[PDB]
Amino acid sequence: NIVMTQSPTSLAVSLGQRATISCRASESVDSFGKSFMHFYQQKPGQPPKLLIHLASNLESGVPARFTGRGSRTDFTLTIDPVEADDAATYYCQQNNEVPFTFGSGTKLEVKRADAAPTVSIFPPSSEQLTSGGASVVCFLNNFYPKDINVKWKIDGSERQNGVLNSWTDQDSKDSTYSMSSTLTLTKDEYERHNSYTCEATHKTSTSPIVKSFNRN
Amino acid sequence: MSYSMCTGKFKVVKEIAETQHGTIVIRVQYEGDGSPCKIPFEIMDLEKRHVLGRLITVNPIVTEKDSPVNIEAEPPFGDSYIIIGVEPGQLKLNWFKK
Amino acid sequence: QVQLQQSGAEVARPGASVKLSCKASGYTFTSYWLQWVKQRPGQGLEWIGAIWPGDDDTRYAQKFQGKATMTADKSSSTAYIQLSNLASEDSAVYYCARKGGFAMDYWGQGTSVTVSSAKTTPPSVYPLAPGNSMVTLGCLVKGYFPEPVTVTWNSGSLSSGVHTFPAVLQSDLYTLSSSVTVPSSTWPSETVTCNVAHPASSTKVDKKIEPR
Ligand SMILES: [Cl-]
Repeated sequence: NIVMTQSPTSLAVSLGQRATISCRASESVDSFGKSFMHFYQQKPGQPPKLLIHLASNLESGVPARFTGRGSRTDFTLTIDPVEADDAATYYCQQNNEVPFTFGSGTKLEVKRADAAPTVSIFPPSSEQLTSGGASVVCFLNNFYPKDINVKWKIDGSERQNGVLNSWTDQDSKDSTYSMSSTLTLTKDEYERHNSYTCEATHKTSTSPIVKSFNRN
Repeated sequence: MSYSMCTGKFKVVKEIAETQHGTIVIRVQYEGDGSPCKIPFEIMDLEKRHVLGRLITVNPIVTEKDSPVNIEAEPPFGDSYIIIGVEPGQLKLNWFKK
Repeated sequence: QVQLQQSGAEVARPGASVKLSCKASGYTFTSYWLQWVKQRPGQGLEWIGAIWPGDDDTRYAQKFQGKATMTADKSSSTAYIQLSNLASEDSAVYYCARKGGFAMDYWGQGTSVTVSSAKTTPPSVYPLAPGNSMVTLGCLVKGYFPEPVTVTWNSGSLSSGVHTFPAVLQSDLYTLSSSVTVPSSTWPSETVTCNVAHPASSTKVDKKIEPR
C-alpha cells in the first residue's frame, strides 16, 4: 500500500498570503506519464470537494488561486492568495494503485485581527425547570484567536463540576471562532442560589468579560 | 491529438495473440463516457518498476464507445505485464515472449 | 444535474448489520465507478472500494473484504453497501461518490452509522431567552441519542449570525446548543423559532422564543 504523508498537520496563514501544503507518496504514483494523485477540500459538515486531479489539473469551477504541482513522490498544493472561505481541511489522495489511499489531512487556519468575544448568559427555561433540570447557558461568540477560558460562579464561588464546553470551527466569512459553555445543576441546587456568573478570559483583555443574572 | 486519456473501463474483446513478427495483438472495448480519448497503455516488468516494450499502434484512441480498438505492441523478451486503462479495473495481462 | 442521494442516519447493535443506499441521478449510472469512502468521527478518509454497475465488477480495499459488500441495481440506478458483524470501529460517516473522471467529482452527503447498544432517545428542546442593539437568543437540544440532529432558525430563513455548536456527550446522551443574533428591531416584534430534527427518533420540534 502507498502511504500518503501530509505535512504540516495544521497551518495558520494570514488573509492574502500564500499557503503551501505538502504531500509525499511512499512509492511513485506515476503511470502513463501522469501523476495519479489529487487534492480535496473538506469543510465542516460537508463531503470532500475535489480541487485538483492528476497533480496539476484544476477542476471546473475551482478558483485559479489553487495550484497543484509535482511528480512521482513529491507533491504540493498552493493557495495564493488565501481567502476566509479557504478555512477547511485539505486531503491528498493517490489512485495509481488499489487500495486508493489518502493523506492524514492539513487544517488551514485563516489568521485575522484579534477580536474579543460577545458574551451572552441565559437562565434555565421554565420548560426545563418543570422537568427537574437546570442548565445555565453562556455563549462567547465571534472571537480571535481560538484560545479562551470560561469560569462559572454561583453566588461568587467558583464552580468547575457540571460544566460542558463546545467550540465551533473557524467562521468561513469573518474568520472568528465561537464557544458555548453550559452549567448543568439540579432544579434543587439552582433554586437555592441567586447569583449566576459567566467570566470569559481572552488575549484581547487583561480584565475578564463578566456576564450574570440574579434568579429574582 | 490532443485528446485526454480515457477515464473509464476496458473489456478484453480479443485476448493477447502473438504475430509472425513476434509482436502481440490485443483488442479492447471501452465502456465509459470519454467518447474520443487516448487509451492508457504501458508494458512493465513484473515488479511494475520499469517500462519495457514499445507500442506499434501509433497513439491508440477510442473512436466509438461500443467498437473494439486494435492494439499492437513489441513486448520485451521473457515475462512482462501489459497494462491498460486507469484504476480501478485497470487490465494487467501477463505475457511471455520466447 | 449529477446527484447522489444517500439514505438516512442509522443505529445498530454490536454484531448486527446495516445496508446503506446511494441513489444516483443525472448521468449514465453504468458508465462510471461508484465508490465508497469511510470517515470515522474526527478522523480522515479511507477508501472502502468501488463498483462498476454496468457489470457488477468490484474492487475492495483488503481491510474491508469480510466487512463490506457492494451491490448495485441497474433499474433503480441505486448502489448499496452492507456492513456486517458491526463493531465500534465501524461507527463512521459513509460516503458514496462518483469517479466521474480521474478522481471523485460528485459525492453523496454521507450516511452516519452509530454502532451501539445504547437506547435511541429523542431530545428535549428548550428556548434560551434573555433575562440591547443586537439580541442573542438560543436553543438547547438536550439528552438525545444517537447523533445527529438538524437545527434551523425560522425554517432556514435566519442563516446569518447562527452558531450551532458541536454536541457534547454525557451519560450516553448528547447535548447541543445553537445561538442566533438578530437586530433589536427584529425581536420580539418578528417571531424567532428554532427547528430541531432528530431522525433516529423521528422527532421534529419547533420552539418559539418568547421573552422573559
Ligand atoms: Cl478515485
